[PDB]
Amino acid sequence: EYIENWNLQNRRQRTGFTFHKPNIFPYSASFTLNRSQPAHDNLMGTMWLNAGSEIQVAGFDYSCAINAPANIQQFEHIVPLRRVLTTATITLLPDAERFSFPRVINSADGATTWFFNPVILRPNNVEVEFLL
Amino acid sequence: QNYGINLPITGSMDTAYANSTQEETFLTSTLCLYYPTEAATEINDNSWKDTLSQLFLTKGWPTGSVYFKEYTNIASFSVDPQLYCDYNVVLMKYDATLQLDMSELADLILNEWLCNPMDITLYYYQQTDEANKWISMGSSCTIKVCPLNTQTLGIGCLTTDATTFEEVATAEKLVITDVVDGVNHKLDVTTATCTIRNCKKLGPRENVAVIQVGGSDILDITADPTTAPQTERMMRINWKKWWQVFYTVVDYVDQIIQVMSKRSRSLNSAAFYYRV
Amino acid sequence: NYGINLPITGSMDTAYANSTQEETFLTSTLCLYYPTEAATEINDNSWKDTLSQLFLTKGWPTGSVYFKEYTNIASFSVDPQLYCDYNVVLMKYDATLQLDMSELADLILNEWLCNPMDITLYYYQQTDEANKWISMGSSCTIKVCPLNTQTLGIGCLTTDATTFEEVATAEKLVITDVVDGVNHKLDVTTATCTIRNCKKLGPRENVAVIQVGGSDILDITADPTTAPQTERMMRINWKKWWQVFYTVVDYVDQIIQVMSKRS
Amino acid sequence: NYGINLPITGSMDTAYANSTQEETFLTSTLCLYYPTEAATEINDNSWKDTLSQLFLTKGWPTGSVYFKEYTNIASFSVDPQLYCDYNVVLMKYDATLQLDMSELADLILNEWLCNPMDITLYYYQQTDEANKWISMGSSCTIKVCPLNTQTLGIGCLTTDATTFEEVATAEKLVITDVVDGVNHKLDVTTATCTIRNCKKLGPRENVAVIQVGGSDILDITADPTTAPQTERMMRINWKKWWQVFYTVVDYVDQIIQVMSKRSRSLNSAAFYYRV
Amino acid sequence: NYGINLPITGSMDTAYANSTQEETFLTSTLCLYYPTEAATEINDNSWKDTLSQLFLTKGWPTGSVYFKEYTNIASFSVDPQLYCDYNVVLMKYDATLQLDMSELADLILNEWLCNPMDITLYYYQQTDEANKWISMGSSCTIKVCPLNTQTLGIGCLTTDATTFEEVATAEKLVITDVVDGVNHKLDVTTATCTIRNCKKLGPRENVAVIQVGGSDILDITADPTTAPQTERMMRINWKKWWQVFYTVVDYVDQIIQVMSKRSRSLNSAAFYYRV
Ligand SMILES: *[C@@]1(O)O[C@H](CO)[C@@H](O)[C@H](O)[C@H]1NC(C)=O
Ligand SMILES: CC(=O)N[C@@H]1[C@@H](O)[C@H](O)[C@@H](CO)O[C@H]1O
Ligand SMILES: CC(=O)N[C@@H]1[C@@H](O)[C@H](O)[C@@H](CO)O[C@H]1O
Ligand SMILES: CC(=O)N[C@@H]1[C@@H](O)[C@H](O)[C@@H](CO)O[C@H]1O
Ligand SMILES: [Ca+2]
Ligand SMILES: [Ca+2]
Ligand SMILES: [Ca+2]
Ligand SMILES: [Ca+2]
Ligand SMILES: [Ca+2]
Ligand SMILES: [Ca+2]
Ligand SMILES: [Ca+2]
Ligand SMILES: [Ca+2]
Repeated sequence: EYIENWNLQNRRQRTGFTFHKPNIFPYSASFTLNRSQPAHDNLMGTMWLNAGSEIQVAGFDYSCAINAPANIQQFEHIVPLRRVLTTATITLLPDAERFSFPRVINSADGATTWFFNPVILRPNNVEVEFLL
Repeated sequence: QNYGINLPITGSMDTAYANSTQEETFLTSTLCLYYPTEAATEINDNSWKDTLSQLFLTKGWPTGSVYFKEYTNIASFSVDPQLYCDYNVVLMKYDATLQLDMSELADLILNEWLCNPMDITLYYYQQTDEANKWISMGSSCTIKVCPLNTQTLGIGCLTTDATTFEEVATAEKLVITDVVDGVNHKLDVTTATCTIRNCKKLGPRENVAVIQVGGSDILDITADPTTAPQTERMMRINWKKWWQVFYTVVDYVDQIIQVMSKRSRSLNSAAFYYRV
Repeated sequence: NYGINLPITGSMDTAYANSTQEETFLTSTLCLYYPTEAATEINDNSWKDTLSQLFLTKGWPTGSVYFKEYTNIASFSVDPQLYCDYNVVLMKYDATLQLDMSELADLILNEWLCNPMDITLYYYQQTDEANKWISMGSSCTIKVCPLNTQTLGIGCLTTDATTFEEVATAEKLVITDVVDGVNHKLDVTTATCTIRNCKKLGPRENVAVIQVGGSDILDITADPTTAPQTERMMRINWKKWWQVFYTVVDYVDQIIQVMSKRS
Repeated sequence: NYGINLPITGSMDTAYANSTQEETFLTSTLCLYYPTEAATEINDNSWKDTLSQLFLTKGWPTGSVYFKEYTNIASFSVDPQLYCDYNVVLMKYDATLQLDMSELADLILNEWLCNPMDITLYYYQQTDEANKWISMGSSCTIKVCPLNTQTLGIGCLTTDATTFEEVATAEKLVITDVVDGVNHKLDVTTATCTIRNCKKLGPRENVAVIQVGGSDILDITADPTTAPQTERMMRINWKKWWQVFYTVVDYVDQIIQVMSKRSRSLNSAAFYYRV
Repeated sequence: NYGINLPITGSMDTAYANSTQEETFLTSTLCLYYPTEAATEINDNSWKDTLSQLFLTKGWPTGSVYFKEYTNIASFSVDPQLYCDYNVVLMKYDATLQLDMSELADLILNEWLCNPMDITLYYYQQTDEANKWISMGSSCTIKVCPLNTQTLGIGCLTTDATTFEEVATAEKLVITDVVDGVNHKLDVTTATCTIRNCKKLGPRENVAVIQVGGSDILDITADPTTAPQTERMMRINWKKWWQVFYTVVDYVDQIIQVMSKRSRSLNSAAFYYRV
């Protein structure tokens, strides 16, 4: 496989390598707070883990959309790749099992810590898009 | 540095913690202890403020950093409570008679109220949602509420006769009035000694705690019947001597300061979010 | 309905239905209860008129809100007949009636399957932990003696009614817990009382209790271990009774929310 | 906010709005101040009833416009209190109260951060141009004693109070400017006066000042090089007050384009405490 | 290997043992504590004989359950000595003895380790949060005089005893919290009192408290930010005291399910302050 793609690519013809669970995502584990205060008791934003070939994103809202318009809070998470993939087979499941238990998380600059005690609803109105 | 705008904050979940910084808070900030005026009567001293301030030096606070004030009772403290310094904690006795009035003071100082003036003579009044209350304080408040209809006629009241009005308060130093939300009302505040004020609550206050000295532990800080939470900064301790009450506060400064925080309004970053 | 047989599967990721709270208002009733002195301080004649105009703002129709009263906790508890769709009560806190407010809320908030008792002819034991004896009437004086295997009294005489061991003297409502397994001879005042053999089930969801006054005093269980506070054992503080009714009219969407229908 | 220290980036090709002015009128308040010598000439017990319907035809709803009243510039300077979201002030000019109009307009139109002063016990100084000693009360005479390096006095025996020199006399609002960097000693009559060590901030946004009659003469900046005329300083020539109140209600929108309601202070005070 | 602290490794697949709650009723003992006004209301002598038949139904033998009595909370708290395996004393609520009930449950529900004190020779200080000063006797009157780093009093003279601060007078049990880290001087009237310092190790497992009537007040932790309610705190409401006794005989499995054996009673705790 590798000596055939060595020769096709040396003449400028189209090549291709077939992978099983390719390491396309660099390791990243962080968060984003769209609403915060120094008490850290009314928050909103997303958390994610990108590692290997797996994305687990989870959005939270402490008020549970009590003052949102039509009681709906919108979330979004955009992951750019490094190389263009072709003909992928992707499994999508409606729960982030890693962001489901109570934990304490440091602040953005490492100053203080804040507490996150989740209960989990189902995701409403899911849309996954594949851009080029 | 971009005072008005809201901007999101990102940050990694793998970052080393900072130092302890509980010490440096004691070097800079202030502290106010409040007590009823009969506490100093049992103490029988004119140097016990000097005596306590020697004991706060052990826990890191400097000499001129801790301030002491007085009040007579919670009925006369509540005609004008204003909290000045950075951190403070108030001390109140338990009265079985003053059930609601302990809950009024713990409503007024533990939350944060955005307030607009009112004019009883000129307009007709209503409450918009669940966060709208009518806070009224003064020497002697007496409030009578005449609800109107969609044609501005009285419901149970005559809009000319003030006797057919409907009373919610009698000669109180402070009132927080909850009426039904969405109905125009007609009002009878005795404005010579009282001052009604259209208020609206934001998020609560972070720098004051309340120590309920003695009794049971009941305080309805909220407005509904269906819940009544007991937050972090309201607490209770038993008593026989007011010396032992004061020794417990001086010993456990580091826990009481930990339960409260700095007032988020007081910072620079709230410059157009209502407090520079 | 409810079914212990006949399993119901259902699924997930089905769409949430629309808010049916408004249709719940149009096809239901609501019945408030107040002690008699609450109507005394108000001293209006048409105060039932001026409240029904205010329930109409929140969506309740003009034929669904009913007002009933009682004298005190001692007189309401002779036979509480609660039969509206939704019910809430307003109990004024008395310090010495601390044991009677727990006995009423035990009777109101939970279901009870009851059975008669013949004091003259039979001997009665309690089988279950959830087996209790409820006696109502005008003046209940209950005297209990335990029993050995040989049908002989333990600390009493089965002939002499003076040597018995009483648990109640002249009370309108008594809930009696006795150790389980032992038979008993009873001696009650049957002329002004009616003791029965009731059995506890799950809670009643069409009733709710708003305590009006001092602190939480509610052990509606029988063991000393647990004393829970559920969704609808709530409490306020008062200075004027006319202010208390404004809070109930305003926050109907939270009081109706923590309770269910008869079905 | 927790995150002011980030940059914001916007394009120079985006689209405008539909002009959000009617949303400003419906969800805001307005408090116009006036001296008590208006209401004698006004001669009505329903002119608050009258004018509040004339604000309806501009877009303001009923329960939004409030009217409040003082008696002169002297008795308003004791405690200026701003209550609602918008505040326009009507004041009348004379020749004698010349400094006292610039004193009042400085405190109102600018934000201040005031600490208190224990003048009996300690010796105080001013650290740059931007702090002043703002004292207010019923009546207080202030006398100052500059000191040298060695705590000795210059031109003033530090024990005698009659050797001190005078800077105020029975004034309701005093803003003192002394030499920045010299330790002093004070003689405020503290029984009727509260002096405060206080620092200037950015200008207060929402409040506007309209003077009635007389020329445009106001010094807000402490230095004599600069005497600026900001966008919230106006003047109107008067003969009757009914022309004045009609002029304000007819040109509400020109005044709203200037004041910017984002700066409410949640309190009713005119300064900040040691916050 | 009596004093060595070796770890243990156990699996997560071991099958459970049998029920065991009917063997504990055979071997162990039980003690009841009631105020002496109980037997006044009972009007019986054979009620000790009566109830011992009722414990036999639930599984206890005839010689296991012991009955002890006291007069009031004040006189029981002079020296509470609790000897049997499982101890259950129910106290009566008093609105005025609110601190004295919670000082009793601080002793009983926890376990203290105590060192003696000599007031005449030495000056005392408390090292951390666990050090409290437990004094009990016929009449205890404790006076404190804090000292600086030079052995001089702060607000007190070390020669005059009237200037001393006062924390209690004429009680049967006093638990005293002072500022941790300051040398003090004491004035306990040790003719009828006996003070010794103690530090809290952990909870005393084999004893429960059943409050009889009244609201929920109890504060173990002499700490304002913490007032925990453990599982061995119970409250019931009373009208008669037969119904109290049928309740505790009925639910003996639930009283004993929430309290274990005393960890210091075992032969395991050999050199870890046994019993
Ligand atoms: C603190 O001294 O040390 C930390 C690492 O040991 C360091 O991150 C931080 O800068 C220091 N903070 C201060 C100023 O005390
Ligand atoms: C009033 C309301 O909430 N709107 C819903 C709407 O969302 C829904 O699509 C429609 C059909 O079910 O029924 C309406 O009642
Ligand atoms: C002149 C103008 O801008 N018109 C648009 C109007 O057509 C649009 O429907 C409205 C929606 O908010 O916004 C306005 O800005
Ligand atoms: C529950 C079970 O089957 N286990 C047995 C039990 O039946 C038996 O009574 C007991 C005697 O000690 O020994 C257990 O292992
Ligand atoms: Ca009426
Ligand atoms: Ca309301
Ligand atoms: Ca007997
Ligand atoms: Ca039973
Ligand atoms: Ca001179
Ligand atoms: Ca200067
Ligand atoms: Ca002294
Ligand atoms: Ca201590």
